[PDB]
Amino acid sequence: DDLYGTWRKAASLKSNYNLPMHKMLNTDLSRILKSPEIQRALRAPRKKIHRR
Amino acid sequence: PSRLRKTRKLRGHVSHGHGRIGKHRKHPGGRGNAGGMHHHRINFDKYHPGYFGKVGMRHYHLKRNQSFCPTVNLDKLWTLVSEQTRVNAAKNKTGAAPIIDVVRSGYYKVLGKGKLPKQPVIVKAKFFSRRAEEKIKGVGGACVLVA
Amino acid sequence: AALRPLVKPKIVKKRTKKFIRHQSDRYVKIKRNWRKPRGIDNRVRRRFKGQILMPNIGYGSNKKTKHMLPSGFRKFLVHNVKELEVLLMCNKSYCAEIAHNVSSKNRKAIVERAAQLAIRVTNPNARL
Amino acid sequence: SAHLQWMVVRNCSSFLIKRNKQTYSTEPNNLKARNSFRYNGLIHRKTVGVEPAADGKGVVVVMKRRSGQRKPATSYVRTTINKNARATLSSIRHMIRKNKYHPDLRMAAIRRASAILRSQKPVM
Amino acid sequence: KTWRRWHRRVNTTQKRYAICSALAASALPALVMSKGHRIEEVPELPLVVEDK
Amino acid sequence: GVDIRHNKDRKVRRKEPKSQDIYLRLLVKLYRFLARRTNSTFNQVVLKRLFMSRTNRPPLSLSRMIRKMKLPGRENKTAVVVGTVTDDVRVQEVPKLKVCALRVTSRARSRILKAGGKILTFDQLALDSPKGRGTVLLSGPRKGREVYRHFGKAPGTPHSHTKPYVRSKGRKFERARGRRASRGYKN
Amino acid sequence: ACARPLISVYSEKGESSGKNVTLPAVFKAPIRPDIVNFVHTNLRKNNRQPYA
RNA sequence: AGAGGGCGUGAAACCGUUAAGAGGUAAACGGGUGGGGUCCGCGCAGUCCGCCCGGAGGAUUCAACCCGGCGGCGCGGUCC
RNA sequence: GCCGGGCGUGGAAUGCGAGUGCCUAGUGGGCCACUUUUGGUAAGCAGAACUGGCGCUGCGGGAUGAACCGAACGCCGGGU
RNA sequence: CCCAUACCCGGCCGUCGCUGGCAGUCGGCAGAGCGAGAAAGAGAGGGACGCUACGCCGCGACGAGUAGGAGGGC
Repeated sequence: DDLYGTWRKAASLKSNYNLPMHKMLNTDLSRILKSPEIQRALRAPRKKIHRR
Repeated sequence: PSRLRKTRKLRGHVSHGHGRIGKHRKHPGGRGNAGGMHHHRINFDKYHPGYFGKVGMRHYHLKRNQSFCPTVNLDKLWTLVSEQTRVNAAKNKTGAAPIIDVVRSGYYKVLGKGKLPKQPVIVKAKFFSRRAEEKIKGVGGACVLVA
Repeated sequence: AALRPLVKPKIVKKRTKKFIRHQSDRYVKIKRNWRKPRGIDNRVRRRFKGQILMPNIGYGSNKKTKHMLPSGFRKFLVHNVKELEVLLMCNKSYCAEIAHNVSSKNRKAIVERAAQLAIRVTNPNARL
Repeated sequence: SAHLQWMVVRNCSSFLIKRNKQTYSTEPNNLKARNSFRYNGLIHRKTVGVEPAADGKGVVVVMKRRSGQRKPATSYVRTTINKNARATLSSIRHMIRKNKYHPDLRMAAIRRASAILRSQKPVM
Repeated sequence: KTWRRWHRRVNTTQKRYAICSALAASALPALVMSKGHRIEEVPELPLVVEDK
Repeated sequence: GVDIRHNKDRKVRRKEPKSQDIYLRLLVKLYRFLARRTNSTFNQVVLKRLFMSRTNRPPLSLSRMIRKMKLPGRENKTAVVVGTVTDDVRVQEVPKLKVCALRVTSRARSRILKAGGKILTFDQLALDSPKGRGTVLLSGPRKGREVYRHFGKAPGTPHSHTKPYVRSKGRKFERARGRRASRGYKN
Repeated sequence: ACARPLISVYSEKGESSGKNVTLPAVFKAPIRPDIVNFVHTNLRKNNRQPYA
């Protein structure tokens, strides 16, 4: 915590370094795609297969 | 990476990506920037206009330090001082205006490129423009010279 | 008495002969491996009648039977007994093949282990 | 997390082996040994693993508890089963179906256990 | 020729970025397995021992 | 024998990002799902913009989005930009903002959050607004790069105010014959 | 990372002592193999000897 | 010694020999079949897999309970 | 030249998704034919116009054939 | 009446397109649908396979090639 520091406490033993930021907080999209917020805004899966 | 280059995919192909008719000879058009007034005339008119000729006065012993004058715009003028300075003036009620020493930051000339927050300053610069002086006066500040 | 595969479909190949390099018969320096002729007058290149055939993608085998042995299996090279526990769940689709440099004392450990796991081996009767 | 770590090991891991136009994973708790997201044992928080018994008779079923997630010494719980074929299948079916523990793996783990039990059946 | 460009230079922030991404993956008990390491019995992955 | 031209039947467009960034590649997995199972055409634009190269998603300045959010029928909606939000030092006051960008510079976080704002990421955007309802999708200045000042008609052409490529600028670099009416001609 | 868990220090003989160290925030940094594979295959070129 | 004093491995061109086949439009080749060898198929009485019925067995034997242990989930509608 | 307001039966037929910006290789010896056509006694000659060919192209036909007539090519079975 | 690598029909390969479809494997916390010509609501007061998502699947159309260009090479 002194060579790289937390996100809100810059590293003490570096000049002005701080940890990189995350491009997406909630990483596991499995826990995302099965959420009531998403699952209410989706059209029904058209999975009946249509062959020639 | 030689394994990513094009020559790996040209193995087997005879001319190696340079044509059979117009083979890859040594120097078809001449070496360097040749033929400026000649067979390469169109390329120099169409893409380097003004390449040929002289204009102006030949200044002999140019010492770049004499003509040194790095400008600063009024847009980023308050960035030369800390945010504590900028807030403590709009909070101050005595009309006490902070002094921005431009020369200390590294610039010499002040040019007025944009808006200013309406709170007075006394910019300690070395050169000013006309419009730059107007903005600082119109806000309510002063323009002090220094050498 | 063999370990029959899942399904044994009729394999059908669009071509069974190899493709030979042009003029590979007339020379010994010209090896049999296919090289596309790039000459400007080459007959084979410009598809003349009654010449050597150039391989196109139109000869592609069916994806349902691609890489499939005549025995209805698909090979998988195996080096030791530990590389067999992979194939214990593909018994009816993927056969096992012991690699060349596997010694004779290690081959008679793989084959009966592959007899326990019911995996077919394509080279069981080895050096022995 | 699970979806994250899969991207790190989808194509570079010591358990992945690719040859003969196929792809396999030699992971410990990876029934079907397939290089898949569903079947990877290292990735998920709840995995199922069916290995042969240590003596050579029976199966052990490996579940992964949810408490110890970065403590691998205690995470995996193993239960040795040595019963008949219809009873061993029903015991590992109830640990999955009636515990809601990867219910998309009940039939897949039943095949592996049945395949192990048939292996431990005497050879012809 | 001896003056082929052998040495390469990388930005100091990316050098520090790679240390961050390397240390964080040494905290997931799954990536350390896939790197090969036989740690199926180690007590806790970010293993810390005494100063003794 | 069919009388057609196969010249341009293979449409040139990105179908997945050339970047190998797995966090970026995880977002695309999320928005590929949202693009095809919601009729909202918002997610299709965000999906298309996640594929693009950095030169096609230029940075949005901080003052530019302030300029576009002070427009009337707004100031409750959320700022969504696929590029990155850089801090603009030439603006003084900062309204409170609800921002969703791929990456926010360290100073632009501290200046937004000090104004009581809110910074979102695209996984949190889908949780708070799946169909993109109540958002304003913005983009930085695409042709603001220095490169486009060399494009267009060639210099040395009538009314072709195009920057030429010169190794250094001075009184004796492309100030002669093509430019002065006293030296030959000019355009 | 809504929280940082608590790591336990182990003694010299394998037991877990009473102390507990907070997980440093560097272990929560983003996992970027593309950067690691970039930096590694450009810093390995700096120990290289010339040959000609 | 199938390592025999320029001797590890011992390729091709080329040559000798043996075995097989052929032979008046130079040879060689493409496509298509046919014949003949070559070895291989360890080919030669040809499927196993469930499920239920019928007939002969053999176990320590099912269900439901009792005690111990481990695990999962908890909207305990709001546990500490 | 500005505002402001009002009018869609989308004001010929047919067909087809378009617009747009970078970077850019090869080429810059061509040749033939119907028709028009200049020089020449004429030429498988020299020089042009328009369109299509050949070059970069196999295939069926003209015995043979760079260009003629038909028709343009993934690998196959049937029909025409 | 004869036959081309042309046309029709059928198979297979590949490319291109639909910027096509699939996270819904939602199971005694269960109830098996979204092929439906018609801008919108099955709204509340013990059970095969699968989905290396850089994966899998379905439809159409298309396929000559020197110089040259690019893509993929388990």
